[PDB]
Amino acid sequence: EVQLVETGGGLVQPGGSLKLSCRASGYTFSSFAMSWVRQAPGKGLEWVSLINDRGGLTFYVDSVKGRFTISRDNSKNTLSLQMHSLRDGDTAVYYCATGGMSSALQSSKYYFDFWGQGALVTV
Amino acid sequence: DGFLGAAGSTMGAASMTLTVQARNLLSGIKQLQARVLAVEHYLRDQQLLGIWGCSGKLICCTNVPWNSSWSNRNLSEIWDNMTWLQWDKEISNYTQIIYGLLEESQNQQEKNEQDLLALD
Amino acid sequence: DGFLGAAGSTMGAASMTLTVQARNLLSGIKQLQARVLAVEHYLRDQQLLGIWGCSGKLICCTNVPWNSSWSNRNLSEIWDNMTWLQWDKEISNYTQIIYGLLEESQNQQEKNEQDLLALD
Amino acid sequence: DGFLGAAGSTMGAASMTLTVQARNLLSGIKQLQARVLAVEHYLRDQQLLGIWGCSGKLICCTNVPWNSSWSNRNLSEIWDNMTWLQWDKEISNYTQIIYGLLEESQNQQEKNEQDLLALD
Amino acid sequence: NLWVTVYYGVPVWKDAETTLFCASDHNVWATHACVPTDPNPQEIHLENVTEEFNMWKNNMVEQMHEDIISLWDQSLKPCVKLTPLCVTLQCTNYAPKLRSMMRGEIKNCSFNMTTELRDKKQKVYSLFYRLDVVQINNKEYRLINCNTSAITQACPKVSFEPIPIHYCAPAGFAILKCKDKKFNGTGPCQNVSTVQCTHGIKPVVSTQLLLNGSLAEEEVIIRSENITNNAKNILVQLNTSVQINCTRPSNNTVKSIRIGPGQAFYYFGDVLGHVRMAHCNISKATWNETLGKVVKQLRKHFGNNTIIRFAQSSGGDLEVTTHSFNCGGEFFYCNTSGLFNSTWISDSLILPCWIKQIINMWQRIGQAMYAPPIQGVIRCVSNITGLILTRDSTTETFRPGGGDMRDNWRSELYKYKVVKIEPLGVAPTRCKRR
Amino acid sequence: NPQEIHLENVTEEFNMWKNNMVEQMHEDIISLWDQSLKPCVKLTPLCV
Amino acid sequence: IRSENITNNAKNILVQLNTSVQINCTRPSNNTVKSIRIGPGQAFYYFG
Ligand SMILES: *[C@@H]1O[C@H](CO)[C@@H](O[C@@H]2O[C@H](CO)[C@@H](O[C@@H]3O[C@H](CO)[C@@H](O)[C@H](O[C@H]4O[C@H](CO)[C@@H](O)[C@H](O)[C@@H]4O)[C@@H]3O)[C@H](O)[C@H]2NC(C)=O)[C@H](O)[C@H]1NC(C)=O
Ligand SMILES: *[C@@H]1O[C@H](CO)[C@@H](O)[C@H](O)[C@H]1NC(C)=O
Ligand SMILES: *[C@@H]1O[C@H](CO)[C@@H](O)[C@H](O)[C@H]1NC(C)=O
Ligand SMILES: *[C@@H]1O[C@H](CO)[C@@H](O)[C@H](O)[C@H]1NC(C)=O
Ligand SMILES: *[C@@H]1O[C@H](CO)[C@@H](O)[C@H](O)[C@H]1NC(C)=O
Ligand SMILES: *[C@@H]1O[C@H](CO)[C@@H](O)[C@H](O)[C@H]1NC(C)=O
Ligand SMILES: *[C@@H]1O[C@H](CO)[C@@H](O)[C@H](O)[C@H]1NC(C)=O
Ligand SMILES: *[C@@H]1O[C@H](CO)[C@@H](O)[C@H](O)[C@H]1NC(C)=O
Ligand SMILES: *[C@@H]1O[C@H](CO)[C@@H](O)[C@H](O)[C@H]1NC(C)=O
Ligand SMILES: *[C@@H]1O[C@H](CO)[C@@H](O)[C@H](O)[C@H]1NC(C)=O
Ligand SMILES: *[C@@H]1O[C@H](CO)[C@@H](O)[C@H](O)[C@H]1NC(C)=O
Ligand SMILES: *[C@@H]1O[C@H](CO)[C@@H](O)[C@H](O)[C@H]1NC(C)=O
Ligand SMILES: *[C@@H]1O[C@H](CO)[C@@H](O)[C@H](O)[C@H]1NC(C)=O
Ligand SMILES: *[C@@H]1O[C@H](CO)[C@@H](O)[C@H](O)[C@H]1NC(C)=O
Ligand SMILES: *[C@@H]1O[C@H](CO)[C@@H](O)[C@H](O)[C@H]1NC(C)=O
Ligand SMILES: *[C@@H]1O[C@H](CO)[C@@H](O)[C@H](O)[C@H]1NC(C)=O
Ligand SMILES: *[C@@H]1O[C@H](CO)[C@@H](O)[C@H](O)[C@H]1NC(C)=O
Ligand SMILES: *[C@@H]1O[C@H](CO)[C@@H](O)[C@H](O)[C@H]1NC(C)=O
Ligand SMILES: *[C@@H]1O[C@H](CO)[C@@H](O)[C@H](O)[C@H]1NC(C)=O
Ligand SMILES: *[C@@H]1O[C@H](CO)[C@@H](O)[C@H](O)[C@H]1NC(C)=O
Ligand SMILES: *[C@@H]1O[C@H](CO)[C@@H](O)[C@H](O)[C@H]1NC(C)=O
Ligand SMILES: *[C@@H]1O[C@H](CO)[C@@H](O)[C@H](O)[C@H]1NC(C)=O
Ligand SMILES: *[C@@H]1O[C@H](CO)[C@@H](O)[C@H](O)[C@H]1NC(C)=O
Repeated sequence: EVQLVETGGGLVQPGGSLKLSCRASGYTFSSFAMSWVRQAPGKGLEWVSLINDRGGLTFYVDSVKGRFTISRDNSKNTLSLQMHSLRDGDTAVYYCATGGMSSALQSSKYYFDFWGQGALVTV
Repeated sequence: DGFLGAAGSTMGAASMTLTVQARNLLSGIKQLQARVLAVEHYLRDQQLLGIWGCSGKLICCTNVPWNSSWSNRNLSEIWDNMTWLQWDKEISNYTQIIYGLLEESQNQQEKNEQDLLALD
Repeated sequence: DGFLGAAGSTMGAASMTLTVQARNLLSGIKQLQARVLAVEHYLRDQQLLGIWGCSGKLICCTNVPWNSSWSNRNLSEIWDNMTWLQWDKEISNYTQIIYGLLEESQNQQEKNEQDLLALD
Repeated sequence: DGFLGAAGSTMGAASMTLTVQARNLLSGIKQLQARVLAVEHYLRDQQLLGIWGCSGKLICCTNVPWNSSWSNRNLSEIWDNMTWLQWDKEISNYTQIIYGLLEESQNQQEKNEQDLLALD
Repeated sequence: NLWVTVYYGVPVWKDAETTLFCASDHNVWATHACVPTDPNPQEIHLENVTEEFNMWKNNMVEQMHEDIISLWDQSLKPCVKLTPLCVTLQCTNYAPKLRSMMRGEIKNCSFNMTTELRDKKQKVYSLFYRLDVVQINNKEYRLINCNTSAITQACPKVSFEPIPIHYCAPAGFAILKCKDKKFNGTGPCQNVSTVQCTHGIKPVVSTQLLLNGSLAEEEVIIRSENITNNAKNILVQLNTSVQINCTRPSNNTVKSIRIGPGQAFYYFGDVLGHVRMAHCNISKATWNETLGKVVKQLRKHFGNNTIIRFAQSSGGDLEVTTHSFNCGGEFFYCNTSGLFNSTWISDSLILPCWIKQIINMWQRIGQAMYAPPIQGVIRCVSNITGLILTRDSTTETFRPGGGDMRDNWRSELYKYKVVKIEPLGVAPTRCKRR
Repeated sequence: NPQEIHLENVTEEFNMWKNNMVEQMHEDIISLWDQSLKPCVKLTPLCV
Repeated sequence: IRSENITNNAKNILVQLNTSVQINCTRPSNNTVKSIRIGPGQAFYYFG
């Protein structure tokens, strides 16, 4: 019953920007941390960004520390990612996932529990 | 200078002697009652600072932004052209709001630190 | 919520309002004696926190491991399926041991920091 | 050991039990007056430590250098061949100077930190 | 895996006893040593909290008792001390031709008494009630107080009208209010709510029938420490009030004389009209219905095949054998035997009352009080809000009992408990101090 | 050697008619007077 | 033997013994006590 639905963009050129968004259903949104995982068309998986359940602590992979902003709205059950510059090497499918962190009073996670289907971002 | 010597000094100069006033807060049933009340008020001020994340500090910076409506004066007019007695009057109607904002921002900071420390 | 409004809330929810209870601890010889005793007990609790390395904090993490025998419940049962009133009863027989362990670990931490700072 | 058990111990050994003495400071009008006075003196000592930048600490290092004239003994003679009762007598004539220096160095540290945090 | 985390501000508490302070918005129970009340006091409902209450072990009752004793003694202390009244009185009947009650109840007593100067005595004629005067053997009599205690004359300027007093917790403590409809008096409460202070409680002094108290919300509630043990009192809280109309119809006058350099004595004067018996009326149908409700609820603890009988008091003096109250500043003692004479098997009632001026309150011996007479006709209207009953085969006989004033305050304080906040505790979390 | 610290550029408003120090001084004098007279001979025998 | 000053004859000497000496004190007479009332709540006790 858990579902994450990507509503992303399309093709942009280097120097522009693109905002991705995911809608969540089937679980309490505010109870889980969420993250973005990137997969280039011909490559494997890599982690890009992590946001905690309250949207107060954010972490990024070094390659995007100065380019991407991750935010969430717990009343809308919406996760979003604002990506700047978008170079040729950033073409990939961007997946939302639930898991990756737990807010001290919850049991340990350190894994991605649920996955969406992925938005395709091209350059 | 001595106790309250800076009362007529500007805020940016008066802040240099905060210790002088701080040390003068602790230094016959009616007199015993007055002493107990003074102790309770001292502790209430220390508790209020403690719940803001400002413990052993006389000058403490916070993460609450200034909302301008409280006072829209230039920073140099407040610190160089005002005394603390005047400033205490200009914003006397906003101190409860600021105190509430400080308490909330400290609660958020403590919860975020507790969660941040859990990342093995 | 208001004072003790969270008494029936779960521990993981009740901890959100610690400030509300903290602010209500300070807010005719018999009455003066009661006030002096209340002040002494407040200070004893603050001293006890101070000797553990938890000064201006409402939530404070320590380096004492949980020994399981004190309580072997799952973390999610304690924080989501228990109130603080019940928890205070389950471990009422172990608080002296935990307090002693916290005092010892703080003594070790302070001595190690004092020695660490000496490395020119 | 127990309360004041370390009184005859050397300084480098006696410092191991600071908590033991710290916990014994808080633990009929004349008796009520004595209790209020004891509370005021406890708070005066805590305030004095607070204005030096030493809040929740029993051992606190500072940036005031030792001027030698206060005591020109070798470090190992002070810590291994002296008790705290003797040391309290050797430098009983210099504690006001040291306290003033500590207060000034804390004022300088707090102002420098306030300015350092402003570098956007 | 898990580490100890310290939390301060934890919403937990322990049972505790402490000193509560007075709060209230001349008068014996309204002194200046009381904190003005909060015009908008707070109440915080506690969801999912089931605290255990015990009205019979509630330390608030002893403090309230001591505070009332202290206020009473403080108010009576700075007043005239009537040691000169321990003299021989020469008394005759006030109204030798009376053919009604009060015949022989009021005596016209002559005595000397001192004056402003120590070298001269006066001659004073005054009236006393029979209950205040005992024969020595126109007959010689003395006041009852000269047997055990000198009397302090109450200051005529200090009212005895009950004024509600609120009790407030000191910092660090909280008061929990049961709010459980049909509360047993002991046991868990499902509607526990935290309050800053209690409701106002009137320090009403009475025996046998509780006056101007709180009513039950759903039904008559019968509470006792132990029902089986016949030595315990039973407090019956009614869900309706019964209106009581008490009066002293005589148009009494007050005279006064000087007795010393700055002291004056007030005494009963003449009667500007007929001498009449003090009395009090209770509606008959209302009382019968109320008593029927009490028996209906009382049967639940004894059985539905029993006989519940009511009878008047047995031994003791008028402090415990009769109903007593302060009406208009006068002290009335009423027979009540017409209220408790019935057997219960599965338009206006008039009670005579006597007036007594020599008072020994709080069941103390050695500290007598003299109530000055009040000029004029006295009438008051009171509410019966509860009864005190004692136990005395399938037939059970109940009597008014009473006399211990703490029983008159538990009926109001039964819903409050004092707890101490201990806002410090530990819990395991996945959080290490680096 | 009591201290006095002059306050430069301070203009406080005073009101001698609403000064609570007067009532305390009055009560303190009454208290001292009564305390001193209390432990003394009470001459009630002179009302002759 | 302890004193503030032995030379000064105005000071007292306190001698603390290392053994106790047993003292047997008595009032052998079989004394009675009588009492009378003297006022409204007062009574005086006297040798009978
Ligand atoms: C239970 O509560 C009822 C009230 O609900 C209470 O009855 C009331 O008692 C008071 C005090 O006895 C009555 O107040 C008096 O009313 C008469 C009216 O003629 C006044 O003359 C009285 O005057 C006194 O107070 C004045 C204050 O200014 C003085 O100037 C004057 O000299 C007197 O000292 C006084 O105001 C009140 O009228 C009754 N209420 C009714 C409806 O009768 C009852 O007593 C309570 N129960 C018990 C056991 O106390
Ligand atoms: C008072 O005013 C003078 C003149 O403007 C100024 O120099 C001084 O710093 C002010 N403050 C004090 C404390 O004198
Ligand atoms: C500033 O205060 C006003 C009310 O005085 C409020 O409406 C506004 O939202 C505040 N601004 C911010 C940024 O909080
Ligand atoms: C009380 O119980 C209800 C029902 O389980 C729950 O929703 C609520 O959070 C609990 N706590 C409080 C304070 O109501
Ligand atoms: C846990 O507590 C028991 C006693 O209750 C003790 O024997 C044991 O050593 C403790 N474990 C640790 C790791 O300290
Ligand atoms: C006292 O002196 C002895 C002998 O030098 C030494 O061993 C001991 O540590 C000293 N201190 C105490 C507290 O006994
Ligand atoms: C040491 O103290 C003396 C006075 O006792 C003073 O003259 C000297 O300057 C001090 N030294 C330092 C480095 O402050
Ligand atoms: C009052 O004193 C006089 C003294 O001569 C005495 O004769 C008289 O009988 C006394 N009155 C009473 C009522 O005893
Ligand atoms: C006087 O007091 C005694 C007890 O002290 C009592 O027995 C006696 O009955 C009293 N006198 C009268 C007339 O009641
Ligand atoms: C307790 O409170 C609830 C909610 O107000 C109410 O429905 C229930 O009847 C109360 N319990 C009693 C015994 O009155
Ligand atoms: C009082 O309780 C009785 C039951 O004993 C009930 O019949 C009556 O209606 C109640 N009165 C009110 C006003 O609720
Ligand atoms: C209250 O209920 C309990 C049932 O646990 C009962 O034993 C007790 O006697 C009751 N109290 C009264 C006063 O009836
Ligand atoms: C109540 O009184 C009876 C009297 O016989 C006694 O047996 C019973 O134990 C008492 N109740 C309690 C709880 O002690
Ligand atoms: C009582 O008598 C006085 C005499 O002056 C009169 O004024 C008053 O009205 C009378 N009161 C009654 C109730 O008769
Ligand atoms: C008491 O009797 C005397 C007898 O002469 C009389 O004068 C006096 O008026 C009577 N007392 C009263 C109150 O009438
Ligand atoms: C008591 O007096 C009121 C009016 O004040 C009246 O309505 C009521 O019926 C009276 N009751 C009795 C029993 O006299
Ligand atoms: C009135 O009293 C009689 C007993 O004298 C009783 O049988 C009857 O039920 C009572 N009426 C009511 C309404 O209780
Ligand atoms: C009450 O009156 C009855 C007569 O109806 C009498 O037998 C009883 O002794 C009286 N009780 C008191 C306490 O005076
Ligand atoms: C007595 O009861 C009536 C309701 O019948 C109520 O209106 C009145 O206020 C009550 N009196 C007191 C003093 O509580
Ligand atoms: C105690 O000993 C000292 C020796 O220093 C001596 O002077 C003093 O008098 C002695 N005290 C007594 C009471 O003998
Ligand atoms: C003891 O008393 C003698 C008396 O002559 C005096 O000379 C001596 O100084 C006293 N001792 C001290 C220590 O003062
Ligand atoms: C003293 O005399 C009384 C007289 O009753 C007697 O009981 C008592 O034993 C006597 N005691 C001695 C010691 O003779
Ligand atoms: C004192 O002397 C009188 C003389 O009659 C005698 O009766 C009395 O008993 C004596 N006192 C005692 C205590 O015997």
